[PDB]
Amino acid sequence: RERWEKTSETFKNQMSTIAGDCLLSAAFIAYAGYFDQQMRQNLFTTWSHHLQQANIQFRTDIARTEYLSNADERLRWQASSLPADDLCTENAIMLKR
Amino acid sequence: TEALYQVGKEFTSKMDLEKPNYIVPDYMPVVYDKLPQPPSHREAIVNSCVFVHQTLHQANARLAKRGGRTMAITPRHYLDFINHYANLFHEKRSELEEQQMHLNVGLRKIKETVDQVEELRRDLRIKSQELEVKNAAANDKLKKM
Amino acid sequence: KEWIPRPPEKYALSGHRSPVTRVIFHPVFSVMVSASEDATIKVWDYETGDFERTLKGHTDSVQDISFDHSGKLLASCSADMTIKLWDFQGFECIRTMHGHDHNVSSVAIMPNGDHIVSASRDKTIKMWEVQTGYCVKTFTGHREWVRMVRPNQDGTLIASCSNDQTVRVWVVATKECKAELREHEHVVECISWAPESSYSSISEATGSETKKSGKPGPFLLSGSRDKTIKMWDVSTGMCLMTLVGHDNWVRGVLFHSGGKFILSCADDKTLRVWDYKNKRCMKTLNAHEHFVTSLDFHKTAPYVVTGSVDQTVKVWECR
Repeated sequence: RERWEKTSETFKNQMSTIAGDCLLSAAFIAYAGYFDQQMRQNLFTTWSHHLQQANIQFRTDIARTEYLSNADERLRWQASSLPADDLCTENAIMLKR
Repeated sequence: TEALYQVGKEFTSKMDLEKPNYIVPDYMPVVYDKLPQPPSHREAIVNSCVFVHQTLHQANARLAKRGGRTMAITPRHYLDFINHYANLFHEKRSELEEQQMHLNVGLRKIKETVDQVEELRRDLRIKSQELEVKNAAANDKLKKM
Repeated sequence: KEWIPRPPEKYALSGHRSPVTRVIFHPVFSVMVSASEDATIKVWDYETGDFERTLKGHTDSVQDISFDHSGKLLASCSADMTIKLWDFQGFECIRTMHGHDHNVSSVAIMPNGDHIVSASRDKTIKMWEVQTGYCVKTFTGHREWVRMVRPNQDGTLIASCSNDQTVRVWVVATKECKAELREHEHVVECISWAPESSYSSISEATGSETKKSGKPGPFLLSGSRDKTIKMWDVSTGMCLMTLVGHDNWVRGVLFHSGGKFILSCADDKTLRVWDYKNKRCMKTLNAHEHFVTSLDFHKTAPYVVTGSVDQTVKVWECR
């Protein structure tokens, strides 16, 4: 009941950052596929700064891989000999969405 | 840039993208030159979407200057970006409502549980009070002997 | 027209997992919409009684829903402290509207088709913009939970009922309680106004005298938990007749499309059709095995829809 109450009170805050979080996630899936990890971060960083300068709320604490997939999918992917790498995790996400 | 903005406005009209308490920054990173001077939250979102598309063009030019292999950036990429934006927004919002619905019901069951627990306290004392008078009357009558 | 529900039913739709809170008729399409307490809005085809789709965007129990004049937009209010606007073409939530603290009770769209009103436990009524979503003005003066709120037929006059035993009529331009009515024995729950088809029928049914303009004045009706239905004059503020005979609390009241009879629902597990003209028709119809929550009357079709606590929505023929 303590955990549920804590998540319930923060529900309003979570709904506020959906537009910002989805915009970053959508761009990563559509655009950052071809580039390496060095510039996938650079493209993400530039987009994040623009959102900050535009006063658009977005969650800077959660990872994109965590946001776009659940643990069950990640566990199932690891069962399919997917390397346990962030870039490999991102690639699997783009192969699904 | 105008073509990208109009595509963003038309495709994202279905999504909410409305913040009544939106605060306009003093230095708005204006990408679309015809954006209204006091832009709304929806207009700001589309402006960011256009900026994202133009970011890739700068990124690809950086590789070409460095001599790396580049891939063409086409409007189909922009269409994929807005398609993903529409799908992700609906998915993330829908899950949040379903999750909060289940949590709201769960807390409601808990607060009804504690209420019935308090009801058992009143039931217990009534049972205890009835027991005390029952044995006291039983002892008194059994002693009329 | 002498449309009257009959004891035989046509369809008993039961798809909700939680008690149904309100039922409405689509203005143009053959669509019947029901709102329940499971945060889901279900859409039915009353002609054939087939479940069509559900709108599960809400978080907590949905309280009241309303359409517009064109039947294009659906406004919803729930206990999640928000007002949701639905686009009926594609059936998606297009604008979520916040504020108006605590459980929101009722919501309605004025025939202007541009502004929305709402009522909640916070003892106030808020007026919104459908286009933008910003509450320009707020109505204050109710000292308790405002239950049910309806506008007029031209978006100028608004009546609100509350637990404070007062039914206050508000004005769009002046934002003042033109008429305050504090005379009900117990809590007022449901209110509805009078269409133009019934203004003439009131004059000789009550003996009311026409004013200098000759127009009988706006009319009000309020249903309360005191098992009494009382119809009121907005222009003056005095009673004309009190309808008594409900066994339990009344929950929904509205006028017949022909403006001749009275149809109402109450917690007496039965629907009562009453005549105010001569007190001749006192038809009592058993509707549900449990408490009956709300009802509606189709503008032209001879159909009536009732919602109840038993997770079942029923449609009756009119004859």
